[PDB]
Amino acid sequence: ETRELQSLAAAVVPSAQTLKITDFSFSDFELSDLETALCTIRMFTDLNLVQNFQMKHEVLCRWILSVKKNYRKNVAYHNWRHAFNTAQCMFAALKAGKIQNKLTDLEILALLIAALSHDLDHRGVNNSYIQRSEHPLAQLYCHSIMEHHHFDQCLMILNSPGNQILSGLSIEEYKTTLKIIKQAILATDLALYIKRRGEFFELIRKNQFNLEDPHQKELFLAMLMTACDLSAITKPWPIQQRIAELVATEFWEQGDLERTVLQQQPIPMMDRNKRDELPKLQVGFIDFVCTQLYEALTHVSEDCFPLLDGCRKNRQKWQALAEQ
Ligand SMILES: CCCc1nn(C)c2c(=O)[nH]c(-c3cc(S(=O)(=O)N4CCN(C)CC4)ccc3OCC)nc12
Ligand SMILES: [Mg+2]
Ligand SMILES: [Zn+2]
Repeated sequence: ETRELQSLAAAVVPSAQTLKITDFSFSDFELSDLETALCTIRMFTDLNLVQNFQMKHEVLCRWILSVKKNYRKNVAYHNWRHAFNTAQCMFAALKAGKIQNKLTDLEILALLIAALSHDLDHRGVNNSYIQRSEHPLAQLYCHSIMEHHHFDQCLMILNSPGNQILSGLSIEEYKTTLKIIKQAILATDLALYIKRRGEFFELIRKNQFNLEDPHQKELFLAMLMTACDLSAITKPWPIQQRIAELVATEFWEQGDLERTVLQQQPIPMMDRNKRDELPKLQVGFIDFVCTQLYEALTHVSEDCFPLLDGCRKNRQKWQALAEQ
């Protein structure tokens, strides 16, 4: 622990190119926990966030390890690896996808922090499950229960001694940054994505999209977050297939809880008896949620196409299995 920290602060950080983190095709699967922390340091560095905000090396390392530790290893999918991947998709969206110079430094700082923080202390279970099972977290919060908890955890970490990576900021810049972080985290609630999609899609469709407008900037950021959150849907096939079983593992565990705690029939997505239905379900997922989103991000930035390409290729593959 104090040893993992001394390991990390002493290590050489390889370049962005050596670590492959500018590729939309990036895979974490064969990296050690230590190597993922190294990648993260690089991400903060090449977005000019260490330089622009006076982050001490030792402090960023301690924060990165604090985050990593507050994810739950026993949770099939919503653990550190997902948080890390989400951040890597953000980093590629900013660098390879060229979103970077459409945003301010404060926004980028917020997004990257948010990407790594957005699922902190997840329990492998829904908002619905949390609500209906009367879990304590649903007395503190009445909408986006999990997402509000994730932000609270994030805030709690940014403010614990030795971990204050935002300390270089003025009271004004700090308040601004937290506000963006909160909105970014809240935006990773699929319900709120569905709720605001249509406005974003009409803006694109009528060629009225414009980042100069404060309201549209906010919207775009929310969309970006969803794009990164769902990004495993865009990876090469060996990766996507592997990641899908993890997500399914996580759902099936929830279905168990729903059968015993709530006494209801879990929905196919969530029933292990219909393990057979996974392909068809993934196709449905892609069609209803993902493709339209990556189609739009590609209108915002030509260079984000590889995300939509990846998504369409995974659709073909799942559809092939859906007919056996
Ligand atoms: C909170 C988890 C979001 C998510 N991440 N990832 C990687 C996936 C995924 O691969 N599949 C699904 C998924 C979504 C639907 S859904 O789009 O049909 N579902 C319908 C109802 N809405 C409200 C939510 C999504 C159905 C099946 C799924 O996976 C089974 C392996 N969700 C996620
Ligand atoms: Mg989430
Ligand atoms: Zn997530």
